[PDB]
Amino acid sequence: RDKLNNLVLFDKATYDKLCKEVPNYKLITPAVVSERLKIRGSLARAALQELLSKGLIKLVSKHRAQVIYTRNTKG
Amino acid sequence: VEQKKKRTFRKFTYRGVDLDQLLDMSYEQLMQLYSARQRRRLSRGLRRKQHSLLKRLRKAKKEAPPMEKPEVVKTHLRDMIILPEMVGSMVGVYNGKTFNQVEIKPEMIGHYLGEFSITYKPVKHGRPGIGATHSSRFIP
Amino acid sequence: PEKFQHILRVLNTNIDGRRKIAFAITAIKGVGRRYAHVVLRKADIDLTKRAGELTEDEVERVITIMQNPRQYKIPDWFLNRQKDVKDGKYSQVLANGLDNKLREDLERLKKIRAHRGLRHFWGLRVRGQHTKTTGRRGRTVGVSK
RNA sequence: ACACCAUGG
RNA sequence: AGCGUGUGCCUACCCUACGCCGGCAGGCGCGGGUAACCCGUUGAACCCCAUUCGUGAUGGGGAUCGGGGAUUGCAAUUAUUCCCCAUGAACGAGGAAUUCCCAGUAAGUGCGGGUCAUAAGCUUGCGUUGAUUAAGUCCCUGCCCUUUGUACACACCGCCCG
RNA sequence: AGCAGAGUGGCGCAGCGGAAGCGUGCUGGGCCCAUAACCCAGAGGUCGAUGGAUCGAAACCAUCCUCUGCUACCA
Ligand SMILES: [Mg+2]
Ligand SMILES: [Mg+2]
Ligand SMILES: [Mg+2]
Ligand SMILES: [Mg+2]
Ligand SMILES: [Mg+2]
Ligand SMILES: [Mg+2]
Ligand SMILES: [Mg+2]
Ligand SMILES: [Mg+2]
Ligand SMILES: [Mg+2]
Ligand SMILES: [Mg+2]
Ligand SMILES: [Mg+2]
Ligand SMILES: [Mg+2]
Ligand SMILES: [Mg+2]
Ligand SMILES: [Mg+2]
Repeated sequence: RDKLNNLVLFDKATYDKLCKEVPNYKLITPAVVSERLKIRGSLARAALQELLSKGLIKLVSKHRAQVIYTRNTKG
Repeated sequence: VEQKKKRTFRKFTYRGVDLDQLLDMSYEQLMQLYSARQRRRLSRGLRRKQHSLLKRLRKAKKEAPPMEKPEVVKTHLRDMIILPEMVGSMVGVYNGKTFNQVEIKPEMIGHYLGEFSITYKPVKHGRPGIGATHSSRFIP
Repeated sequence: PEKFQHILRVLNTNIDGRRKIAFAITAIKGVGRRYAHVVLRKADIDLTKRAGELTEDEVERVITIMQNPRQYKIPDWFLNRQKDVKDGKYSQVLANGLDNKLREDLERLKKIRAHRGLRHFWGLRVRGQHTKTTGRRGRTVGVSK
């Protein structure tokens, strides 16, 4: 056991990294954003939904268990 | 009462009333203060010939000379609802072989008689015997 | 988003600011989680903001509800202490009122040496459990002499 | 193409 | 869904619909059933779909303990059972060893019978979602048949030498 | 009194600065129809005491104490 540090709401650096991580990924799930950033996970969900409301990402499958996104359906 | 507050001029009661007003209450007005079990035991509570305990407990708090105590009514009735009238008395409760005396305090209210006279000696252990461990068994 | 102070020291205990407010205030004794949801509901507070997102005036609105529940219309069957044995009141003992009320209750029991008082004294099991093969704290004994 | 295997109210 | 049980011959109790009251356990009222006729089209759990939590002994886990409210009974204290608020322990896949199992089987999951005034962490049955691995061998623990050796026959847990 | 060696788990001991274990014993369990042998868990520590160096020691340095072997054997 260790201390997996995580934030519940963003700091400006992390908010920049979110609005710039979109193209970098071809797999956008709450888990991967919660691990590559220091995000609680209930925060990664809200942030991903916020981005999706901006058309910045494309939802490829949502389930009660697991959610996924994609890059831009481009390129 | 034997302390600064418990049913005193300074504030402590039973359920919000004084022992003096409790002796001025009837079983019906009184059972609304008792907890659920004693309420059921009085609601259902014809108390058929448990009344000998109540009588003999009086008629013995009366013959008591002033500034003294009554001697010992002694009984097998271990499940008797302690009522505000039984207070101050001197009772011997059957253990299973002895009668153990119990002076009644006001704080004993609503508890049971048998709850003050335990049926066994508390254990303290000897040394383990020849069968105590799975290793211990062997004699030539 | 919302980068102001989070941790708050509600009466005598450190309520962490991160957890959801419902599961945040449960760090108070005497206040489980089923009671907390009722307190927050009667306080009109949103139930999707952490402890860090409440200003200094809502928290008093919540405290005064936790302390005086009977009057904010939280029924008399939620309160953990009922017809209190010494004076007939109904209330939630909160933080050290819980410790003292347990202490006073055990003293009350031992004083007239009820069968439960002696069990609390001797340090045994107070309800009706068998004790032959349970609890079992002490050290092993050997048959050797 | 062979390690160690004693004893019995 | 499937197997079932249901007014009791002394004995003295049965399964419950539907209305109303109460947060809950429960209470009152008024019908059906001696049963493919009524409970009952037995609206079972896991599963299925959607929301909150986020690797933290945490909302995992639910021991121990305080206070209160009902039902059974002649009687509930050493708390019968049941409900509510509160308290929130060990436990982060378990050493040497060792148990059961081959297809609707192992396991997960709930439901009836028995005991039963009240009442399963038991047992006896029932369905429900439903795998991985084998089609073998005599190695281990044992079993059956033949040949062979014995100083054993209370029979190798035997007998016996200094 | 002197020299040399040692002082660590009940007992024998290992431990060339990044710091507590080994053999045996004790308590308990495993294996077997039993018992010994054999297998595993647990408890048990002022690392002789006192100061100092070192970023840090049981270990290095200084003083003292306690055991063992050998000579000295000393009004
Ligand atoms: Mg043998
Ligand atoms: Mg011998
Ligand atoms: Mg011999
Ligand atoms: Mg019983
Ligand atoms: Mg069953
Ligand atoms: Mg029954
Ligand atoms: Mg049953
Ligand atoms: Mg049985
Ligand atoms: Mg054969
Ligand atoms: Mg022959
Ligand atoms: Mg022969
Ligand atoms: Mg012979
Ligand atoms: Mg013989
Ligand atoms: Mg032999």
